[PDB]
Amino acid sequence: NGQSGRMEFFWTILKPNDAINFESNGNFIAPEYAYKIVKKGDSTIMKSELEYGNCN
Amino acid sequence: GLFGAIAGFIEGGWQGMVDGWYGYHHSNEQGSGYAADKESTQKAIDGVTNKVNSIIDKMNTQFEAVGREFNNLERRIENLNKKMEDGFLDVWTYNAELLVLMENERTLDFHDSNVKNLYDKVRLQLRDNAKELGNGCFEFYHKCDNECMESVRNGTYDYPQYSEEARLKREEISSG
Ligand SMILES: *[C@@H]1O[C@H](CO)[C@@H](O[C@@H]2O[C@H](CO)[C@@H](O)[C@H](O)[C@H]2NC(C)=O)[C@H](O)[C@H]1NC(C)=O
Ligand SMILES: *[C@@H]1O[C@H](CO)[C@@H](O)[C@H](O)[C@H]1NC(C)=O
Repeated sequence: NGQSGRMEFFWTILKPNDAINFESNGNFIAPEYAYKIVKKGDSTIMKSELEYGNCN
Repeated sequence: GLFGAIAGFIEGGWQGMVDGWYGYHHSNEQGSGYAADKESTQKAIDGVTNKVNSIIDKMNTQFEAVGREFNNLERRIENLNKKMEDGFLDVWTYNAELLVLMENERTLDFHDSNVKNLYDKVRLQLRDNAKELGNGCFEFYHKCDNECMESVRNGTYDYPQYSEEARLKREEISSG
């Protein structure tokens, strides 16, 4: 995509009442938004080329 | 079939017998007609109903494949996952196809058994009060009106009641 540089991303799950501490003097791609997990349940990632069918 | 009745000594089935799987056709002075054997019919329906349920119940907990993803340097575990999922799907495909062929064999012989046992139920009530014709039919040596026919069909045929009439007729025939 035009670039020889690379960005490498990392993730963690931060439990309630824990804290995350970042320190850096360069090259830091910092969080702005994170994702609060508000509903857990059965799901799956389904591999398909189809798109929505407006049905149930 | 294993029991020798259906497409055996009884040459074919009756399109006219609509209200049972097994039953009777009679002919006497009063007329002729079909009648189901409802007891053997119901027993067989109950058995087949249970069979279908049994087959489905036992397959109720079988293997469910789940998507799992692996990167380009996890090919060994990707392959193990694929073999594992395919392996169970082959086991369960075999179990279903085989169970269906085995039970189908047993269901068709079960019907043959039921027809044979119905024929014998009549044969052993009539004894020598009737002639076995060899084709699934009996020819009575005594007159057998509708109530008498119904006693045969419901297992209450009264052999002693007719034994003298039949003896006289058997002797007339045997004397020529
Ligand atoms: C994240 O914040 C909470 C404060 O809201 C911290 O939990 C408190 O810890 C203090 C001790 O310094 C207690 O007096 C409070 O009772 C605690 N509150 C709760 C809700 O537990 C917590 O320690 C912080 N996490 C970290 C790792 O710093
Ligand atoms: C069987 O048939 C005869 C008809 O002759 C009848 O009298 C009797 O009630 C029947 N019995 C049963 C048990 O259904």
